[PDB]
Amino acid sequence: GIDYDKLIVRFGSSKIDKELINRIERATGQRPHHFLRRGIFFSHRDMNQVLDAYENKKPFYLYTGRGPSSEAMHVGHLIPFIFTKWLQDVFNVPLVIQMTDDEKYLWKDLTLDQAYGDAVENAKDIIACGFDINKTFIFSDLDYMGMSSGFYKNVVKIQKHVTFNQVKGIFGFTDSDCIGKISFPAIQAAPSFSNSFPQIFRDRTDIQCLIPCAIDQDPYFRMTRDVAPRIGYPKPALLHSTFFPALQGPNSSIFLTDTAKQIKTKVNKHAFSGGRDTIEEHRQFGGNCDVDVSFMYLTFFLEDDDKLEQIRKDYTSGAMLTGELKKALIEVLQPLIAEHQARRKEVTDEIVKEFMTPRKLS
Amino acid sequence: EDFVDPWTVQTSSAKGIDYDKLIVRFGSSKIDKELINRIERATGQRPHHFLRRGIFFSHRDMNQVLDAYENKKPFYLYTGRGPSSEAMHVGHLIPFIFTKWLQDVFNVPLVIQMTDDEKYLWKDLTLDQAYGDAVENAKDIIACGFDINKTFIFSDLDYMGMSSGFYKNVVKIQKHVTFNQVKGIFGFTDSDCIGKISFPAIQAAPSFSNSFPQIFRDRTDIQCLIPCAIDQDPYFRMTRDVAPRIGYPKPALLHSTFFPALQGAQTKMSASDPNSSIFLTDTAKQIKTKVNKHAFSGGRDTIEEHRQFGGNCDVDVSFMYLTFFLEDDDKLEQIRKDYTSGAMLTGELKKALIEVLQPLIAEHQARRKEVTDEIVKEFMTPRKLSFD
Ligand SMILES: Nc1ncnc2c1ncn2[C@@H]1O[C@H](COP(=O)(O)OC(=O)[C@@H](N)Cc2c[nH]c3ccccc23)[C@@H](O)[C@H]1O
Repeated sequence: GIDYDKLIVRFGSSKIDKELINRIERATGQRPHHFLRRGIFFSHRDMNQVLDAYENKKPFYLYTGRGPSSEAMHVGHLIPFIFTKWLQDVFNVPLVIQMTDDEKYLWKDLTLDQAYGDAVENAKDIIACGFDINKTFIFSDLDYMGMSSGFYKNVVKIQKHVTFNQVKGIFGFTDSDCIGKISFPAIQAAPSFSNSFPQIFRDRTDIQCLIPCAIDQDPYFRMTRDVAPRIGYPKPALLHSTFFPALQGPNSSIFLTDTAKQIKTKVNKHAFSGGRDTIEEHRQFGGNCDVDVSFMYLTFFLEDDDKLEQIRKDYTSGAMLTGELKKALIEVLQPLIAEHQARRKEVTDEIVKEFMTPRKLS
Repeated sequence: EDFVDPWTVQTSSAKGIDYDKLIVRFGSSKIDKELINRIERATGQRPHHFLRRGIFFSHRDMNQVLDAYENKKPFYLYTGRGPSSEAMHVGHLIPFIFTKWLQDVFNVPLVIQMTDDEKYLWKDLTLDQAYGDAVENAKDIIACGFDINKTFIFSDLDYMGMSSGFYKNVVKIQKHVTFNQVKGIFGFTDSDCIGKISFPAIQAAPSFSNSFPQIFRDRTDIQCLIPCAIDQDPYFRMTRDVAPRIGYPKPALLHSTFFPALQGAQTKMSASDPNSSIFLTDTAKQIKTKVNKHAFSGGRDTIEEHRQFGGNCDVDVSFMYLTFFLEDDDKLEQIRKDYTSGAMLTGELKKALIEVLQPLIAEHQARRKEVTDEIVKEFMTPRKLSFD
């Protein structure tokens, strides 16, 4: 029992209600994604503003990012992108994806070239998620900073309105930290304003931003929202989601690089079970879907609501065993991961380059 | 002890800051005769008076610059200025005159940084206001006669967004300097904006050749020489320790003393002060007026006294100004000896100075008028220079 209602108030966000979900549905003319109608993406901030702009034929855009990783990207990392891809499709709005290679360089043991390299590679995985090349700008901080007539200006503006004491509290920086880490929050914030991308929005500063993110990141995004009116820009809207369960609750998680046999082995051997120790005692008391990692993953990926609920009931009653549940998950992940690998393999250096080239979108 | 940093120059001494002593504190090298000669031979020209008179008395690795030069290996100059709305006085000319001379005798490329972003961060203006001041000051800079074909003047706000190498070097430098370190060097506090805290990386960046691909392609081995009053040393003592950590050569330095304030050599000429400066905008009348009515005097209070005791050149601002702008050495020594003897009276010894400063300020004001927008724009345009 995690409890997210104690978080909506802890941060001051606005819990998304069955009422808000309906306006989205009416505005998009499509059934709400399962993350919504399942509470994956529960809370938000200013979502109604976005709809106001949209319904009244006024465009808005999406912003999300990732810290280029030299390591593997697991299924958990897909949640944000899947939702953003959906938002992008149903609203048909531009999307900018920031690869914070400068950030990784500042925090990890990498040369500037290696950081950039990890960014271009992670870019393939992101493109693999299926984003439309005609309305998605994926950019490396290291590359785009030197080719934007608006980005650095916004960074300087933000840097002037944020003090060390403020970032010390929000991010825990110390006196021993390099000056690059200390001013980085401005780089991460700048993408929230439309005129940071002249090639896409030009001089416009009204096209509001929408940022899908994790609930426990709301404090960080508060900095950006607080600086917005201070420098004359609309605050970016937010859509919060729950956390992704850890495997145990190496084999730390299921990476998008694992094979069918690897997935199978990870689940059946490491997926934390909320079921009983013996098959006799399990049918006796049932399983706990609340803490059963295997079922939790199903809530994220299994798209059939009925098929999902049926599993919850059976596992809870004790009818379905753990190994059987694990088989239900493995049969959903293998094709998930499999398809990702296929799409990624078809992403050429040409395609990557086009996604990462500042240009007019549609 | 004296106090000099990128923002303030204070001393309880009339004879000004104690150089040869600041050389130790800052840990630098004295420019000796041997070096002066080496520069004469390498350039086939007479050493500028700043060197001849000890105006530029300190250096860092000038010998490495010469080693390279004498071996057909290029090098470039870098200096800059924080744009202002009304500033830009005579004292400012010192590093720009010397830089211009270095550019002409060595015939090397030069980049000049206008820190409009620094001003935007430390002042209370808008981006457009900061950039505006950058352009205006560019006119004054160009007026010193820098060769358009070998000089790149750039606004940080503008160049940062159009350089495939500037920002990457900012980031590199940023990783190798701690808040703690910038606290000790520049005295920043936890209350300052993050922009101020990381700014030192932006001023260090021009010290490296690949920050300017349009000029040096992708070469990282082009030695850099930074002529600057010694008040800009902090930025570069920091930059020098960082250089090898990011695989670049350390920038060389040539330190100039401070142009005394009208009221006295206790501070450097500062536009931030009421009437301690002779601005490059002052009319011929304002110049003589400020010299007579404000230029501190080292000559006895009265003529009788002056005749018997003489005058102190070490503290007379008028004479100090002459060591900077009176080109003729013998004439300078004659004025020195006569003022020291009493033969010459404080009585418009200032006249001599006024005869020097008036044409000086006038020549600049004139050349400044010739600065067209097509001109400023060409200077501030990233482009290949007259080299390879
Ligand atoms: N009273 C004085 N007497 C003699 N020289 C003086 C006096 N006051 C100023 N200077 C010199 O003038 C140059 C510009 O000063 P700034 O304060 O604009 O300079 C600034 O505020 C820097 N952030 C701009 C900068 C960027 N890169 C550089 C590289 C070298 C030197 C300067 C820069 C400087 O060379 C300075 O030493």
